[PDB]
Amino acid sequence: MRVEGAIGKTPVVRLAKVVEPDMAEVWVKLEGLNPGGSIKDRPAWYMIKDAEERGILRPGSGQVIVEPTSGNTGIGLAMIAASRGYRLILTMPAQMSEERKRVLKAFGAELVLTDPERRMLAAREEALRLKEELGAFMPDQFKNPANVRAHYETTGPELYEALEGRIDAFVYGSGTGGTITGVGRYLKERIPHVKVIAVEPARSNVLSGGKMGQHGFQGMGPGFIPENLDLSLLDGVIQVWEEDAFPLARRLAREEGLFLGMSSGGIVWAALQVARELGPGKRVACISPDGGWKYLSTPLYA
Amino acid sequence: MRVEGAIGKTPVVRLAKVVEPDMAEVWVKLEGLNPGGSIKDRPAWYMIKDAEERGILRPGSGQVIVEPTSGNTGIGLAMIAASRGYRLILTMPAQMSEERKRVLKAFGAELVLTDPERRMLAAREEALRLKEELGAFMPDQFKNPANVRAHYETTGPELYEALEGRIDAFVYGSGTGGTITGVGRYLKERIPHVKVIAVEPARSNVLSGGKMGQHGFQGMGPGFIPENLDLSLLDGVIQVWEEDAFPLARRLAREEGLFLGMSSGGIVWAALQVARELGPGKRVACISPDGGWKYLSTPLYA
Ligand SMILES: *Cc1c(COP(=O)(O)O)cnc(C)c1O
Ligand SMILES: *Cc1c(COP(=O)(O)O)cnc(C)c1O
Repeated sequence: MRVEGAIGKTPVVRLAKVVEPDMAEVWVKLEGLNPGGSIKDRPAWYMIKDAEERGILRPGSGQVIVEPTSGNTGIGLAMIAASRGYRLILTMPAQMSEERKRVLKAFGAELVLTDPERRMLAAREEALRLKEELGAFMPDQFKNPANVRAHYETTGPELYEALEGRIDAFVYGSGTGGTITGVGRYLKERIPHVKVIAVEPARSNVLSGGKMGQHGFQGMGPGFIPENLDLSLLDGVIQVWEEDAFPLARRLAREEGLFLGMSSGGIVWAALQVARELGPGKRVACISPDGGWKYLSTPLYA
Repeated sequence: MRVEGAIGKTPVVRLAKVVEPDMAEVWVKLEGLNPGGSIKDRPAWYMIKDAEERGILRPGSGQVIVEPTSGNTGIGLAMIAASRGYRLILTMPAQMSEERKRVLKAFGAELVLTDPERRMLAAREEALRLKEELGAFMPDQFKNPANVRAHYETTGPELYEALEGRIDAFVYGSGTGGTITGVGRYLKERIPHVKVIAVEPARSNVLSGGKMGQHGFQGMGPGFIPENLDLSLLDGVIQVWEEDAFPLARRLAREEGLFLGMSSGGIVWAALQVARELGPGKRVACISPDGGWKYLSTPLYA
């Protein structure tokens, strides 16, 4: 098989030190163990495979794929494009870190650096311009239903099976909305009482009725409500602060041997809050989007 | 389960672009998908578990473990020590990169920086001094048979099973010798004709009768013959140059979607040479010790 075949089937671990006796069990699915280093491997593969199934793409064609991202989705798309023979162009603000650019270029992605002042807007604009000029395929991660489908068909079933259908609450820090929608729907169809709780940065708390803002939870909290997020599934929203999440992420690494990413610290912090509310005997499940490997040069581990 | 339970059961992928039609199949087992980021998770866990079984250690005791390493074994040991409640002290030359120190400290390992001029010798000396002063447990990765056992009991069986017992040659870049000895023995006991080929840096070619020297294949080629390496198992030794291995590693990332480490480039390069020799129909298996994540600030991906 090829690298795309190695995506998924990730393990789930039960926290034992950062939890307290009055809390429900807390289980964390480790998506950083994917070949691309994050949970985004799943929607990256699904969006490309879906495009192949629909006839938009054919592998080994050299066809162009373009997406305005420099994050985990960019890494996942680059990995798949490399394996299946597609030309990938990623647009992103020019103030992008050298480290991240090196990872993307390692996979052969072409990078187009856009106006640092216009931020994400300029990146989106260039991706649209390229899509039109080249007749390229744009995954469109925030609106593509195949993103949600990836989680409804793989992540959800895996989580449900591993925890033997015993889940009282599912907690996740939403980015594109694909994971919480896909997993959330899968669980709610089988567990009548399960609660689906979204997590977002207090500094960019739009789901809570607040306002967008800069924050340090890379990968989550886009500052807007994506089309792939089904709000009707949510039973609540927990706002998290880096001041609380980062120290917790460090505890996870030193006390549980779980070296996770920035968003994982926020997600697990929220999961613990839910665990205290539900109490002993109950089970809270959450997902770690990625490991700490890409963040050694950030406040989390610096 | 805990993080140590998530070690192993790694996938194997078949190369499709860097290979040529006149070559045997080339399969690569991805050990970078382990929770600690490398194949060393296996011997790290086995050496600690073996010590617990023998009564040297008891988990959650706070007992001290000391080892002269700053590499993947250090990361693996730190992860396990964090999860099972041991105090880990790692000794290493003071010229250690900040990046690596950050990973080790993230897991809670205590670092003792030794004389930069005495290199590894000073690190070994301090570990021995601490072992004596504190009555600590020193895994002793180059001589501990539990290292070999990890691969004889897990890595080998996994590789054999995944390739349905059809393996004509096993190729690996030796460090402590545990992997090639453990996997090699497992395969030779079942495949009468299988060849076990060791790989080492041409710049530190001691297995080839040459001399030790500085090289860039982090994790392999220790410059000496470790006690854990069973020379009687070897059917040959291939010397590799960074000049050849690094460009190949970049091709693997851009053409196969396999973002691997420095030693993987050397190991796969050698595997391709063996594949050309065996020809079509045959099957060559090798292992990628780790991914490219820890090497973005090295000549390989810089
Ligand atoms: C993508 C991502 C998320 C959010 O997952 P979605 O399915 O997009 O909601 C969270 N953290 C990180 C690090 C991510 O890359
Ligand atoms: C440990 C290691 C090796 C060698 O494996 P051994 O079982 O110790 O021979 C090769 N490459 C890397 C990156 C390693 O960490």
